[PDB]
Amino acid sequence: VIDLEKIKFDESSKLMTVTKVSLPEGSFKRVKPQYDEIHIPAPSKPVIDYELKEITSLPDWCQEAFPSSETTSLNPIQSKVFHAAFEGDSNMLICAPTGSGKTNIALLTVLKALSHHYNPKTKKLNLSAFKIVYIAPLKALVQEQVREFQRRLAFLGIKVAELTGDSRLSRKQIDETQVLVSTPEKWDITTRNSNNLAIVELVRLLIIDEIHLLHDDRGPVLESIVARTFWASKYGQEYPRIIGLSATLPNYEDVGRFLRVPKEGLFYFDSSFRPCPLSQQFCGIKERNSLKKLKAMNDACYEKVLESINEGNQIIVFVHSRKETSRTATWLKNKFAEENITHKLTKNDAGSKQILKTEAANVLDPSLRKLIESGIGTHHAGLTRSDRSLSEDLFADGLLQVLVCTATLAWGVNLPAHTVIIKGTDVYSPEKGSWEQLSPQDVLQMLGRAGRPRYDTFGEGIIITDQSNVQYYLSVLNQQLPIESQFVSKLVDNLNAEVVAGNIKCRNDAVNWLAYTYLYVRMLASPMLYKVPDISSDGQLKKFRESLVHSALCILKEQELVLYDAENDVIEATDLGNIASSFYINHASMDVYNRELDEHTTQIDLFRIFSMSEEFKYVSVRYEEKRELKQLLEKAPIPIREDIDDPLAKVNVLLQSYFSQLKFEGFALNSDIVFIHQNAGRLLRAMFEICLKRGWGHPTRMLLNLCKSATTKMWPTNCPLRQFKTCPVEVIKRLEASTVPWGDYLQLETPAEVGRAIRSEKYGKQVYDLLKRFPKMSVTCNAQPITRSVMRFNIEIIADWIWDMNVHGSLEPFLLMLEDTDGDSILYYDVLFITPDIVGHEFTLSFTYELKQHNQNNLPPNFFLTLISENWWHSEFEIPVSFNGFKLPKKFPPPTPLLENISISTSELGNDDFSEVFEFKTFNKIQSQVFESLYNSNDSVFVGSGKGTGKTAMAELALLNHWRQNKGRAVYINPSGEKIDFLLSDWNKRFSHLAGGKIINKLGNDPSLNLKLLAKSHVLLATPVQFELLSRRWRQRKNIQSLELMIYDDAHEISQGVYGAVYETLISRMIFIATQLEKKIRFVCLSNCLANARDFGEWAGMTKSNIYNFSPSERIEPLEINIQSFKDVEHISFNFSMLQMAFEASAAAAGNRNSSSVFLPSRKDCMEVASAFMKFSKAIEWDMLNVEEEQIVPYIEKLTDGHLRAPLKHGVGILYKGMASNDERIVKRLYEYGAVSVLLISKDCSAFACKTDEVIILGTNLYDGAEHKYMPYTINELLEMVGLASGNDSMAGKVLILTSHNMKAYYKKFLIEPLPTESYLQYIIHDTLNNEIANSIIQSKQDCVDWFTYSYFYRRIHVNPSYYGVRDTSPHGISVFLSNLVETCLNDLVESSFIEIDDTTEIISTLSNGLIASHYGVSFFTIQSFVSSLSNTSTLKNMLYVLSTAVEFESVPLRKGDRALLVKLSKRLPLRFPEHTSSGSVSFKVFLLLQAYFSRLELPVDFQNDLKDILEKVVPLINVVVDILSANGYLNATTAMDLAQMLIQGVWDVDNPLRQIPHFNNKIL
Amino acid sequence: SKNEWRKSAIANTLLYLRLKNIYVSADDFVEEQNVYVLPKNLLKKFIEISDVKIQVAAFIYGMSAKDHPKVKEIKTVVLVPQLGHVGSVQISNIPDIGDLPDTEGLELLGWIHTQTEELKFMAASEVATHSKLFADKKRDCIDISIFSTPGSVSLSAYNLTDEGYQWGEENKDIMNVLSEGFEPTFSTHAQLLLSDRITGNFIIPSGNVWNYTFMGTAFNQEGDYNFKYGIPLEFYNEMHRPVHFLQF
Repeated sequence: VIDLEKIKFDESSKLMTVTKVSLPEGSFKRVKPQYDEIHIPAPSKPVIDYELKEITSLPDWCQEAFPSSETTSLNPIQSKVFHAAFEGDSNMLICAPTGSGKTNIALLTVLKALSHHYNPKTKKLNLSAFKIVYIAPLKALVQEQVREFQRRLAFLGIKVAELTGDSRLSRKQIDETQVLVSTPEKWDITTRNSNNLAIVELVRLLIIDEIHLLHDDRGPVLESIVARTFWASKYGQEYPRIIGLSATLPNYEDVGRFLRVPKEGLFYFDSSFRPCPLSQQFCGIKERNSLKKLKAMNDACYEKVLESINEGNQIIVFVHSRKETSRTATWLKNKFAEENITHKLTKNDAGSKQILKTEAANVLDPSLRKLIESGIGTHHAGLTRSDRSLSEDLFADGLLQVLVCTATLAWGVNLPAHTVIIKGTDVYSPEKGSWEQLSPQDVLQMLGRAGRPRYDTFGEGIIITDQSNVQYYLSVLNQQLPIESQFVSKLVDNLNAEVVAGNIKCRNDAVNWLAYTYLYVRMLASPMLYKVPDISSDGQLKKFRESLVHSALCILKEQELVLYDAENDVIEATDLGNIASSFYINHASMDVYNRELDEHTTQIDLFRIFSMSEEFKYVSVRYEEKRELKQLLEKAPIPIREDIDDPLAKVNVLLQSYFSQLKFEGFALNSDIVFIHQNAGRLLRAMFEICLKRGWGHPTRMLLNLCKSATTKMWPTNCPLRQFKTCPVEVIKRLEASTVPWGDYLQLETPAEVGRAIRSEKYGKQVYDLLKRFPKMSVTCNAQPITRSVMRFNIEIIADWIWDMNVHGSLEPFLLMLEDTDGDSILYYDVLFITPDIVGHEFTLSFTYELKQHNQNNLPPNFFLTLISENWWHSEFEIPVSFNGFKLPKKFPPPTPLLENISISTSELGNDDFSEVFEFKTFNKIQSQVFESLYNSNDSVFVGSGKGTGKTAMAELALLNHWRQNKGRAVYINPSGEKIDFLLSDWNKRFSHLAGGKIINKLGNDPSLNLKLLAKSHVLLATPVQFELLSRRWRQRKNIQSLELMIYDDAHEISQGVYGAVYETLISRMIFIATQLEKKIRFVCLSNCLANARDFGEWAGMTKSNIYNFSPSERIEPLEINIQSFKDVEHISFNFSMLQMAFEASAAAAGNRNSSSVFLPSRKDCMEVASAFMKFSKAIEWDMLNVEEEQIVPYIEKLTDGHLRAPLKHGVGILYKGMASNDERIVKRLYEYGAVSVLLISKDCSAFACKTDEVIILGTNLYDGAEHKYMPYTINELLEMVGLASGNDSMAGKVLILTSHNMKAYYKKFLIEPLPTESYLQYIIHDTLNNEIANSIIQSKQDCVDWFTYSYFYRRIHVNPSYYGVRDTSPHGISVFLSNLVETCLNDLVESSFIEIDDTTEIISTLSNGLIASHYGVSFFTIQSFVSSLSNTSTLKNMLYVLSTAVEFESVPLRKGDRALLVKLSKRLPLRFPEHTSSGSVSFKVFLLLQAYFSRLELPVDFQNDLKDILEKVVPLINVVVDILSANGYLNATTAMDLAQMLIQGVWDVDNPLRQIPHFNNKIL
Repeated sequence: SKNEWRKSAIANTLLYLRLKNIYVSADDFVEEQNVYVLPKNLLKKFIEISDVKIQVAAFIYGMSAKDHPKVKEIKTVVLVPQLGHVGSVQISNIPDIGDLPDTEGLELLGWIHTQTEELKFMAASEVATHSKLFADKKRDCIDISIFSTPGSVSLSAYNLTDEGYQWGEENKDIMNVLSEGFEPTFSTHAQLLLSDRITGNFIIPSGNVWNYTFMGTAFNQEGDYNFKYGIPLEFYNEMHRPVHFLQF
């Protein structure tokens, strides 16, 4: 156990490790009545033995990096460093005196970094894969350097930026800039938070300005950063250019070993090399009295003010406080009026006092009106910007002889002066609740403004301080102050951060982590000052590091930040640790919040909890303040139980005062309240996050509004119109005192009522625009019980306001929160991000909640769904969910396990010819079980078997039985096109010639061909829609009812949206046919694992004996599925940690001869991850091709796609949609040959089932422009991916799924317990109903319901009426639901003239539009859209546009940012997409790509696949267009035809008739 | 003292502790007689928003159970605009909740309120304000009297009979000089059973606010208000107290 107090330095402000100071000769002490003047002369000029680089001696590409200077040459400091600083790329530390022109020194290195990205011959510069960073102490200097680096490097085209570290949302858009300038803390937070790890690798130059802060309280941060750099390099292997700029102080030696600086870069300059030699004079006041010291400073000041000014030059003066600059100005002005007022009056009354009296005479408003006329200046941090500008411009132009200013001038504006004087020095620090001497950095920075290089031969610095200080400021200003580490002070915090990052899991990790700290080196160099007991034994300081690490770590343990097994050595960060590190909070405060914060906490306690923070540790309640405070405390709006003589009360009061933006006269109070409102934000945010992670309603609810009040300086009782920067002043106060609900003003839909409400015409027209621009929404939602224990919530939201960019910014976040009846416990929460282009465009969202076990048994009344803006007042809107009563599905019945089988063989088959089909004499375990009811029985039969178990082979038996008994035509249904395509090529090689059968597939694009293909074949393969397109006229087509066997493979997708609904409709029809025509049909349904198969069985008329249904954990081989949750990824594809994890698992798998297959969201990701594989592999031990480097070369000559050259060259196979056949052959076969164990697959190519030994799933999110966000993978896709696992014989198949926290539960839940198959049929009612009406099958309303009885929907709506929106759980209610449904549908049909209802029973008959719809198979709404859009005046273009709007195109991809590509194409194509419709829609993409198709324009790999997908669905659509046109007698039909030709031959109908001919290039033409 | 609200507002913070000890004051259970069930979740929130000093009341809505129609399950509550006093309260008319969903079958069962005292009968003010409005609309409505005394709370339900309705009706004005005619025998002990299985919710005013002790200058006791589902506010919630914030 160690005492952290004993280790930290007890000497307080004076880190003087050596009382012995040394002065240069020529210095001397002159004693005076009120003080001792100890002065040092200016240093002699140095004799460098190197010639300076001339501005023109530099390379060409950088000549404008250095202005047409007054000297046009680098100075000695800048010249000596030039070699390593420009020509070399070594890390370095440059320690140089006051004002060494850091800008240029930086620019050299910047220019060097720019080198190895500048293209060889190309006179242009890669501004990609290249970033640089600049760390500076204060935000002011940061801004100054951003300015000095913006225009300075503009000629290169490089963009610079101040790192908006005050926004975590503004770190996504920051990527367009290359040069980042920022503070240590912003950078620390930025680098620490994992989400930004994506762009850290890009940085290759780091300049740390004022490194000598290592001795200051900030040091630990810089130390943490440098430690971070040299710690988790891992795969990187390259450390950025580490460059440190410092002041001249001892221990520069150690900073070298800290920053990894060799002597070739280690430089050290003394006061001699200052561009302007600075003389020193120390005024040591001797007073014992309080006030008499005021005159001691003032007299000593005046002595030096008059001394300097009397020597014909200007001076600058620094004060210890704010207003003090004007109080000092007054004293000096009066002191001269008493006497001289001549030296400060003017240098020429005829040509100086003119401007002084004319333009330099004041227009500005403050008291400066009088001051400025005496030749004095006041640069107060608080004056108006214009005043400050016009003020400093006076000192610059030589008018004002003395400038008094705040410290801020030393950091911001570069305004030099000959002599600088420091008054006060003893400054107040709210952090310590007391006073301390001015920090060294501030002194140095202030002296940074001493002298004028070009104008003056020497400058001068003068200090006014107490004789108690004397040597300290000397030790600062003469190379004596040591640079010691303060890391210990915050060691516990920086350690926590690293543990959170997963960079520390045991003590030795931290032990090794500490080795990259300045503390470590300084302890090594000097153990006697850091109080190390034994370096004798430990010399490397291993044991000590272990002790310290444990000592901090167990504090983190006991404070519940991290979880730590002291004995066995294992560390695991917790929520609190994550919040602590990621929100940059001190551990103590976090502990306080953790321990003090109850779930029952109300508003009043929260302020006290806030006050108790570590940040307010030393808040002293001074009695001087007691009166003024008590005046507030008496009349506070929120009760304070603490007494007036107690810090907590002071903090609470001051915060609540800040929320009312009150004014205080005392400096002491003001500095404090400033500090408070400064830290209050992050503190409160931390508190909120804590309350949210614990799932406590009211605490978070209140705290959010409190944070909002914290940032907006306003109470919830104030009107949000106040929040606008452009608002009516007089109006609001009339509303605040109105007692009228604010929400009632929003629905004033006119400037008149607005004008009325605010009592003003003038301001009505103004505020009217603001009301219409106020963030507001309208939401609605419902509940959907998937299963007993799971409730699905579906929401639909519209954002209703005008996005005035000026106030709203780029983004408006919103807190979504689902909570209980009481509003106490939080059930679910998420953050919605409202962007400009989603406003008005209402949309939907859905999520899963596992129902509370309490509520599961006893139905609660209602939940509450609340939505509130993260930063806008009274935007909050909440509504209830479900409530109206629901019946939860009954808990799932058990599956059907398999009894022992080592049975069934090829010999149980009658014909020996059949035995040569399956080859493998044995039948698979689960496969053998159902044999009897398939090969022998002619009954309707269902088999639900896990995907990967062998249903494919099961399907064949039904056919073999169907064939050996000479039954008739056989229909194989399957939505999986690839599988059909394979099965056609497969079956006629094994089956055709063995019993006289013709097998042939089907392209739905030509139903007429297909009909003949049906008639002309014994057995056929089709997708559901393809065959449904034929079956939908079974009445006429005789060869439909001739059928006897139908196989329904992968039937589980009857819930897979619309195509699935059609799939359902098909088998429903075939049942209806078997019934109506009496002749029975055999249904052989093959599916993967299901829930309650009973419904599915009864539905298909199955013999309940043979409706087999097995569970997922029935696999013929062993599967080991791993799933890992990662934080802050649920709104993006994937992150670095997942990538690393994946490749680790992959390579580890490959190491054991088990090749690995990785699934990714898209091709782009595959490419990126391929590159990632190359860098990953080429930097470690395992890195091989998995084959010889020699034998593989020939296949590199098969580049039918260049992209695959260099990646596959290094041992990574790639697969994507649109891939050339040769490529896919080559790569897949190479993969199978074992030429590569690392396969990368695009999600799209799940169809290309390259089964393997181990499968990996990298990310589960894929962006879609339809819903305008990221969409997650579903059970079917993921399962189809998972199915590809079979370890070599005895080896278990291994699966790795990488996803987010919000999804892991769901996946692990539904992958083991299959998700219930519900009916999507409810969405396609118009289509199927209209179609059934078209064939005069359904003629009366009753017949509709009669028809519905044959569907899965009808049998499934009874067992879960909640899911389908059934108003009444009772069967009666369900019949009512059906009746109302059908009625609404029929009215909807007749509304648009699809059907006609002949009144009386009544009778219904089809009409034109609906008949068309049913004829060609187009959606009701597409028809409706076409009818109300096509006109007798419509032209070809308009017909194309009208075509592009079809519903059938919603299934077309809309990749993230593809719009940018579409804009590029729109400039190559003549027809213009109408501007009065969103270009974020797919119709835009279709409209353009069809033109690109007509123009035979060269397209990307993505768009061509999109194009194919588009073209697939055009033929039976244009026919609908022309048929609509030709029905009204509109001759324009002849146009739509001319369009139809262009679509088939892929050319404009305007070109040479020979262009439509294959391969007729321009030469032939 | 002029700042009365402060002490009380600090005080009623710990009302959730008074729910660590609750007494179900129920007498002999009769099968023939109807019986009322009270959700725990409603008691929780209704109490922890109330006040130690000022009285507060709300309306209660419920309906008959399926298995036995005589069991009246309280399903929801309504906080109407009101202005409370110590021991007495000025509440408004019966809620107009025809607008809201699931309001088909929500039978007004009576009302529920805090008790500054600790009696075993309906009080003259209670009988008065109960007789007001409820008398000529539905005499079958009940009054749930909750002892809110420090440390622990107690629930007692009463059913006002004709004597209190007649006496209350004749008492056309809550005269401070009368206080005669009423007797402990006016009220029938109605069986009230507390249940944590059943769950209930709140119907709050459209403008959120329900307490007009700081907004009394604009308070309309006899008026129609539109309501909504939601979660209630504390008695001394910042929204109930606009005055104090603007006093700087």
